[PDB]
Amino acid sequence: RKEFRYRGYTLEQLMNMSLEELAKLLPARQRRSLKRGLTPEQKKLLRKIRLAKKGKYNKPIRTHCRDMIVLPEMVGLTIYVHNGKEFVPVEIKPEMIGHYLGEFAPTRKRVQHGAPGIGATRSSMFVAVK
Amino acid sequence: MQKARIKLASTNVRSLEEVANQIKQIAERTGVRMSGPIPLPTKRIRIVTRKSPDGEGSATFDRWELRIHKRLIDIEADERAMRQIMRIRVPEDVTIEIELI
Amino acid sequence: KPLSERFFIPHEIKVMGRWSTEDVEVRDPSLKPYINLEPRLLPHTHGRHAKKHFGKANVHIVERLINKIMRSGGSHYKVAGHFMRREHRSLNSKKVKAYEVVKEAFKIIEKRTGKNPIQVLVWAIENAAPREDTTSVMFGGIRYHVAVDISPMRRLDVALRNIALGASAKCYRTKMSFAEALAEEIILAANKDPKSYAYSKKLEIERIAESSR
Amino acid sequence: DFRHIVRVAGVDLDGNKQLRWALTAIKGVGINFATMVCRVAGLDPFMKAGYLTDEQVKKIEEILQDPVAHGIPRWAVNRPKDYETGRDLHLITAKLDMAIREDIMRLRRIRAYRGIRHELGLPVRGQRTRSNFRRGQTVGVSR
Amino acid sequence: AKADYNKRKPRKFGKGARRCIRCGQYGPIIRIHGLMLCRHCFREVAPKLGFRKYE
Amino acid sequence: ATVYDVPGDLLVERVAQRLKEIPEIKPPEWAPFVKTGRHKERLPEQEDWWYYRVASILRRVYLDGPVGIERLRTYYGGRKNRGHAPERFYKAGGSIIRKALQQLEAAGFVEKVPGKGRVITPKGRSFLDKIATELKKELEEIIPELKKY
Amino acid sequence: RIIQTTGKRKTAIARAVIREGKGRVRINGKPVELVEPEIARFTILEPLILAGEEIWNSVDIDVKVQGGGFMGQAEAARIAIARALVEWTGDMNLKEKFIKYDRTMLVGDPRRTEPHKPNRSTKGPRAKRQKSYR
RNA sequence: AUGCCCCGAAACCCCCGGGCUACACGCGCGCUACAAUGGGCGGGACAAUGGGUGCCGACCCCGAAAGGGGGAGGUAAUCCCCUAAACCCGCCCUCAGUUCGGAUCGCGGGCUGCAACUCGCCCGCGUGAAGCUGGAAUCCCUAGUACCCGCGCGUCAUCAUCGCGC
Ligand SMILES: [Mg+2]
Ligand SMILES: [Mg+2]
Ligand SMILES: [Mg+2]
Ligand SMILES: [Zn+2]
Repeated sequence: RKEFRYRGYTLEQLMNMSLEELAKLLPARQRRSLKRGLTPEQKKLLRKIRLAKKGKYNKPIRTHCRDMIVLPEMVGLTIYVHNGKEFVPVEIKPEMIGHYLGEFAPTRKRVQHGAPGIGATRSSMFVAVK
Repeated sequence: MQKARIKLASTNVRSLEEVANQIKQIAERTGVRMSGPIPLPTKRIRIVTRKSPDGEGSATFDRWELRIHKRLIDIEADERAMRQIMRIRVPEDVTIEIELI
Repeated sequence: KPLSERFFIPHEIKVMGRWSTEDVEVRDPSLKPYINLEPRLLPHTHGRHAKKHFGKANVHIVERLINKIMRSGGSHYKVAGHFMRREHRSLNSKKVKAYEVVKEAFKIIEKRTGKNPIQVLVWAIENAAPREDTTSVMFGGIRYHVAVDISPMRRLDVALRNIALGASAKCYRTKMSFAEALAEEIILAANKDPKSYAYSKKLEIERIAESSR
Repeated sequence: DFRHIVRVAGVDLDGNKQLRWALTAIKGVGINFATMVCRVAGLDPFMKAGYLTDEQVKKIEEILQDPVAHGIPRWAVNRPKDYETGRDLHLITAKLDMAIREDIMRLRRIRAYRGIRHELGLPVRGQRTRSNFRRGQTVGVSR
Repeated sequence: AKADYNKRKPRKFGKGARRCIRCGQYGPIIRIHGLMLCRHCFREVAPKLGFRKYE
Repeated sequence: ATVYDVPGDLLVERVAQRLKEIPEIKPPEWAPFVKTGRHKERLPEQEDWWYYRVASILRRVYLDGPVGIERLRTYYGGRKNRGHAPERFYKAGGSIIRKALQQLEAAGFVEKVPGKGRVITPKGRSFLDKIATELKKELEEIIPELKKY
Repeated sequence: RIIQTTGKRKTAIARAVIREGKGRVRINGKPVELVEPEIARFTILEPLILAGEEIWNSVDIDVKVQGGGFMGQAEAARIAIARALVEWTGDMNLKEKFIKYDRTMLVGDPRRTEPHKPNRSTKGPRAKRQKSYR
């Protein structure tokens, strides 16, 4: 219980596995996305992760495609996302494969509440507007 | 024989009866049988809409409606009459279609 | 349940094909010309009488009863305690279920006493109909509660309505059924027992009607 | 031969109820999974639960502990395709809530979006919250 | 190319796929039996399209 | 007499009885694990829920003629209780019915009219009317008015 | 010789045929004795019981209906059957008893539903929403 | 549609990602219930308005279910949507926070889409919250009308607790 096993297959046991034999080990949504092909932008992004995986492209990977499905290629490195105004780092670990990329870059600031004002109740609605 | 079948269909009711009686008479004057104009169900298209541009005030609606009267005539084929029903010169708000069986 | 009763064919124009209203006898001269007892095999009139003033004079008493149990209960006026709003599981339009519960009601009544169930019913609807009321009459500027007299038709309406509401409150969230709670009401009212609801309401109307003559 | 209180794998069950409802109490066995196991075991779902001799209890305990191998199909099981191994499993009371708890902790680790909602005790499946889900206490202004 | 930055995209569904044939707005457009107009223009052109109001 | 001469439920109950002896009708391998349509909540309760379905399917192609699978799924649907939302009508599954029709075909009671569904054979009419008469020869004792026809 | 009459009741039509026989009567093929909602079986036996078990045993009737529901077709059957019986026997001392018991057995019902109007428009012509001041 | 005043390399025109779906809280209109005037399981009955060529799909065959692979006939009184639900008969439950009530959550299978995490809809197994008839107040209805039960168009690539009709 220190190694990670997804469906009985270790990381480097599945790291060399294919992409059509892979999808039988993912839930519906990701199996279907892997079956209607990848979008053009995600092609352009995989063709920048693989270079950054061999020896080249030692430069921060950025993106707008929050839809990309994490895969056994991306385990280990640290890529960015775009949560609306800025690029936020997501250090990819195992136990993320299957989830969505944008799933880890939240998008609305947590809310903390002040105090009710003029109109929050029927006792301060017409007693203010004269 | 081969029992041509003619199908008239128009929105003004009066301007249909006159072409119907033209066909009836033409058939009668010559020698041929005929099945009188068989009325088929009217097809009325109905469009419900709101009435005001903005959203203020109560909600009151309209009911626009357009009715299309149809007929059907069965007749034999004699060139003396098959031709006689070609100079019939339908009005502009009527449709005619001819076909044999 | 038995296939002889599930499939039942009459050969006489009686009430429901079972009981005959030829010997019942109304005592009160006031309510005699309003409680109809003609042959009328089937109790269903399809609501034609509710169009004409004093139309409901010529409608069989069993139909007047069946119609006043097609309802949900007490929906804006508490009855012996609580509201009893029971929507979507009330029998508001289901006349079949009403006719059935009244059939079984009579079948129980006929067994525990031994009389033509409609005679017991016509006894129940006189020992439960009161003939004094109250109002407010404004006179020269002011009003005040005064006592009045109740015409017969309204007596009959109030009688049947209170019988309905009396039975329809002991079948409520309680083990006893509805057809048998419609019997433990008529056997009581027809005997002037206090434990009833239709009779007690008559007494507590006549009391506060007399005490302010 | 009659009895009043019997027990199978933890929770103990009444003895005056039908067999299919008596098993409902065990956290992890609903009603549609009870009919199944009673059928597969080989005895009616209408017999009085007190009339269960004990070898049959042994049978039932066998079935509830790996039901896929006795006929219970793998589309009707508490959880299929276990996240640690593709085996198809059916858990019960003690093992169940722990499995759910660790399936929640796993989402808490990676800091997903579906883990933070579990953290702060809020909706999880995309509801709206301007108007409902008022699990708090009123606030005043002035009077 | 300066013709690649003022040119739109060819949609084929969604509110932005159709516009009124006479006014030019997206939104509440009538698609019954084919004609494609606003809800506002159909109301002040109908009695010339043939329609009538009976009830 | 025919099947037009008695109520439906009694005849179906009596038919499902003799049906248990035809070696072709027998329940499939997934019968104890199935509810009959997306609109139910619980599984069937009796043990011979198969024979009732099949027997209701015979009398249903006797007096309905050429009828097809996707029309026997509208008949066996119902109203659904879907939580906090209103009720709604839904069709039924397919396997429980397709198997019934194939088994009745192999028995010898129906046949596949091409392009138009299935209809009943002479063997099937004999089967059903014999039982209808057998029943009615006793529904007239306690109902002495059927004696006419 | 044969007769045939009609009866309509809020979208339900009934065609009857009367002729000599053993006293049986069918409805869509069902025998009258087998109609389950008893309140709809006692509804079509009122003409055939108000005439007596003598005329009821020298005719055969056989009706066909379509539309409506279990109680809007029973009444169609009743209207057609009364109008047929008042011609086969063709008397009037029986036609009279068909007006004291129920006048509509021969004149039918002229009532139909009423269209809906725009404030709820799915509940009825006169039922509306709930007012909200404040 | 339009007068006057401001923008005029911008407040004009396109493209990618976010928001309008945020939540201590007050309110308007509704849907489901608090059970026997009922819950479940198996059988038996009967409608009308409307719509379809970018589309409606009978019939056959795979699947437990959502659905999938073929595919007649239809430019319409012809072919299709389309064997409605409340109702009835038979068996289980017997007044209990329950075989009532199904919110909230875990895992697995699918459809539409160029794209389903933020934020789509549908299925199977499991867990089983408040709720035991509602304070002062207030709303709608006069006859095939009120109440109770389902259906069809619109919006629509998919999604109806809504609007308008039956
Ligand atoms: Mg908004
Ligand atoms: Mg339940
Ligand atoms: Mg989503
Ligand atoms: Zn326009």
